Amino acid sequence: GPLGSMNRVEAARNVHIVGSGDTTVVLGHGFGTDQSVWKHLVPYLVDSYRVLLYDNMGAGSTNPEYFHFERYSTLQGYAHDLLVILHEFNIRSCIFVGHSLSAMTGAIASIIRPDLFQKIVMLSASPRFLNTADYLGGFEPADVEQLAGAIEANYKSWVSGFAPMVVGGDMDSVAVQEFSRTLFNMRPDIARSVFRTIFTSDLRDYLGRVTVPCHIIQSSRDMAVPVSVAGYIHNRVGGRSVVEVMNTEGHLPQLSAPEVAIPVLLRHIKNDID
Ligand code: NA
Ligand code: NA
Ligand code: NA
Repeated sequence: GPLGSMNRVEAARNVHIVGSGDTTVVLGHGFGTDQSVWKHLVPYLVDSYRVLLYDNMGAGSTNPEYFHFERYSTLQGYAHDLLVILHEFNIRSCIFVGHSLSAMTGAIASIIRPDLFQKIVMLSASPRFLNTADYLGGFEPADVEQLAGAIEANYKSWVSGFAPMVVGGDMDSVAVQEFSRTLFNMRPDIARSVFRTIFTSDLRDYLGRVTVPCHIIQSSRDMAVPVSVAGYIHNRVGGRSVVEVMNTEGHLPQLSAPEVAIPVLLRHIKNDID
């Protein structure tokens, strides 16, 4: 076009910067939401930190200028793309806050460029949802197939079932409406392919290679993440770590229980493991 080079990758990530400081906080979001999931955290960071937010896992893919690039077929490709973001935006070190599988994309990226990560703060993280005989991820095959439900048959129907289950609490809540809203900003074919990536991804083998400090935070009552997952990550990471299980419900507690989750997140961002 006449305004310049069509930068479609740039458009998919939608990198936004707010605040200022010597340290950059990078905020990654989980499947079904976008950078707006951090609306209650960001106002309490901007005084002290530069904050970089970006979108991923097919977020905002109904925007007709969004293209689902081939890199986005795997979580490793998301990790690669995160490293490119860090390079392009001149991040020499950062505090990486990753919600859900973005905690793992951050972890994978940190194995490659540990120099770029001061620490990882994981929120509602899992290295794998599907159970094995020896690993409790929280899902049997029947659960995965139920949760998938009408995702490609009837997206609109699936979303009304999916959103309240993941978020927890009541259907009419601002959080469920927000999650539903962001789910509708996803092209249904892209939501389907990312859903399948999410539920077939097994990142447990990466954990031992992680060396940067990891703060491991989750809700006690998360339908997607048993309480034992936090301890699993804690026992297997290769560097310093700490766990904080919050007396909250839901997979998106930063959106649905900010009164409890925000103060916990801020403590883990601002204070280092000794
Ligand atoms: Na580091
Ligand atoms: Na350890
Ligand atoms: Na340790």
